[PDB]
Amino acid sequence: CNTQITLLKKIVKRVTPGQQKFSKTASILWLLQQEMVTWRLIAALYRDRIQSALEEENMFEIAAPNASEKTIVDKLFQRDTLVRQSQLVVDWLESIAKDEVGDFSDNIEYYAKSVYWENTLHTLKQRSMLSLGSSRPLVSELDPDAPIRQKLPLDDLDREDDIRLLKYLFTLIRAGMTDEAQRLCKRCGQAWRAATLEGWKLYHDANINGGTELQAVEGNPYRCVWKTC
Amino acid sequence: LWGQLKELEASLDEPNEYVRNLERRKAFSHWLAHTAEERIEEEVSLYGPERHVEAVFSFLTGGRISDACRLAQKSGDHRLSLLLSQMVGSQEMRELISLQLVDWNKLQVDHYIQEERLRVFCLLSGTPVWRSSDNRSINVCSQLDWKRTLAVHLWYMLPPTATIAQALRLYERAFQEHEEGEPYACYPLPPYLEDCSISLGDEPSAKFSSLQRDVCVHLLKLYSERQYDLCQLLDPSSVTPDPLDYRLSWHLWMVLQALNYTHLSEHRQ
Amino acid sequence: YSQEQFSEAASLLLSLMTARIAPCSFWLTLLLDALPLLEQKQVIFSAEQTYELMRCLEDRMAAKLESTSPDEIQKQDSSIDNTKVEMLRLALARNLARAIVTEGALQE
Amino acid sequence: MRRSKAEIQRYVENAQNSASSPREKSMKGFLFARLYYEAKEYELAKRSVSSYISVQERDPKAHRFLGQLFEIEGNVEKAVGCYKRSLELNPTQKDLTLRIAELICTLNIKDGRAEYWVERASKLFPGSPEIYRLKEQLLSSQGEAGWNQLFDLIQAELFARPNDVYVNLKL
Repeated sequence: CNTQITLLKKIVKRVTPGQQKFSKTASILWLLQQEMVTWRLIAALYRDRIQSALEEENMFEIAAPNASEKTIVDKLFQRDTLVRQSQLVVDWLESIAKDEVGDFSDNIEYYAKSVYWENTLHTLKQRSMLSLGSSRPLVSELDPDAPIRQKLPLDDLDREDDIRLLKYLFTLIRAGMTDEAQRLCKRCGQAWRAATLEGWKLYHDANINGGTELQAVEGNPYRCVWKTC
Repeated sequence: LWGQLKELEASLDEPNEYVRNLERRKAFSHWLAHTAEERIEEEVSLYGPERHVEAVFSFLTGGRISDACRLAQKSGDHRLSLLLSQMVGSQEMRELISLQLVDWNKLQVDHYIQEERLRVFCLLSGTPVWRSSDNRSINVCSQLDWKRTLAVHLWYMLPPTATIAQALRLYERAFQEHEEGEPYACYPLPPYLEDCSISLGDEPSAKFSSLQRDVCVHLLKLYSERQYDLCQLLDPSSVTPDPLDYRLSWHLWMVLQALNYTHLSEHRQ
Repeated sequence: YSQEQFSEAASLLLSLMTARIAPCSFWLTLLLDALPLLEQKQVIFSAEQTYELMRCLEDRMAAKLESTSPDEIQKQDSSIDNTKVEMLRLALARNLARAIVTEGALQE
Repeated sequence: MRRSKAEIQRYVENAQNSASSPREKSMKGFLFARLYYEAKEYELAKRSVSSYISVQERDPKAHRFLGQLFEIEGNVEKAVGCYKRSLELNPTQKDLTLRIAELICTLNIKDGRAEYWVERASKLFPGSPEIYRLKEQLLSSQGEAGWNQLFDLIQAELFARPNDVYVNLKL
């Protein structure tokens, strides 16, 4: 399916928009894409169902009362077929969105300014140097909460740049590409937002059971507070 | 330093020296946080809603990161609140703040930032003294008593595996004159001398040899160095303005003898 | 008040406030001077008299809201006055509760 | 966010209404002075720090901050007076000795105080380029006796710093 989809995509891209012959070919291209992703779904779910039916002979180990959140969830995904199959449907839908994101990653590099709110920062610096009259009141502080706390707008260019960035961050998260969303946040000078995107990680301390080598502690021990925020 | 810890009694096995040192470091960290509590509540009450950054700094210098985060959030400083929420247990975050400070200095953007705010970033980066592009020295320890200064060295300047003796040695270098920088920490004076504005006029090295240290610093030295001089530790002048008040010195000697310290001369006994 | 004639003092003070002869700037001080008489074990101010004092306190608060242009609600003299006002509210509420009980017990 | 004058004043009024004694009001005066300075309200900052100094006369930080307020107003003689008082209370402030020397040379180079403060600064910061400039300014005013001393100063600074373009141009 993917070989033929790639061929049909090359054909559709080479043609000027508006010939009725290529609307049918574009419909068939979409239907073959739907066939390809349906085979991927069938492979994922039936592989799990068959494997699960072979493993039901083993008594699942109960989590110790001092188990990390990561260990509790790892045991849930082993025991619970509904949670595991629902996550395979998520992973499948994230894979489709990833196939659509394509080379559009490269176009954002042309618009990612090296500094957060560069235009608002410029306008604030210029106001500090020249008492010239009647420009729209803008935020006085450059923390992400300043627009909300002060109820003052950003520069219109910085507001447009943030709306674009947030739409793309949502597309990367919808594609399961959370690490690339965090890298993009760091590249755009929004390292604070990259840190907010890390707070979902389940708490794990590999050292609780006295291993021979010290391993790094992972995740947020206050994940519930972060989730409420 | 020496008492029974409930956390060390909960284990049926002889606790490894590393675990003992970690639980002792936590007990000492709790002691430091409690000693600063009355003064931090006074300072935070004085700063009001307008000086929320100074009140946030005051909570950070007492190890109350959660209350610093809540205060920053209530004041509308959501960026500072987010930053503070990430400080518990990440060395990578400290290194990123250090890089951010270096980049602000290289770009000469640091001179537009409030000094109190730069002081919070300096504390979070684990840098005790920062030189701004304007040649202004931002000293994190300049408004701190010796106890909070030592606490900042234990919590922010050292790794979470560092011993009490490493924190004490780093603090001792902070108030000693060295070829590499000006002293940035206060000298550990007894509390009856803490409010004496001893104007350290232009010759400090000959005056520190005459200035008595707080008894708590002498105990921290004795804990770090088993052969530390007991004559200075048991001097009434380390505790009280009255040189005839032997109350604490005598009871400390009985406890130190119970701990098997025996190196006090018979004449001094 | 110095001669411990509290009933007569209370009546005069109330008369001074209700006669609107007192400068508005002096109303807080007058109310504060009523505070010791309001907190006495014996009900000196009747329920009616207490309502009047409450009215005077409200009139002032209303007068302050009309004189303050929205650009001077930010300098450090609003906190002490607010504390004094809260103290007065509490004292007036307590006296009112006592006076209603005492006046009601006499009518039964 | 810069706090508005009205926000600072409401905070000061609330902080003054909560204080039990006139002494306790004045003890908060240094914080109020810093808030007024961040608002560029230098006159209110001066009143607030002066009210603090009348209760805490031995605080070097308050005298230093009052000197900075007078310096921003161009009142160099009052600034120098406040800085001298701060330096008397805490002699560890080496930077203040240099700033006093700079301010005195800017006000009047013919002031016999200038030589004392520049020589006191020279002992604290041996080979500072700023101290060389202050010594050059003093000696340039003294005619022929100044010429020989300026020549000796330039030779000493070129011995310490042979690659200084400015000192080489002056020679």
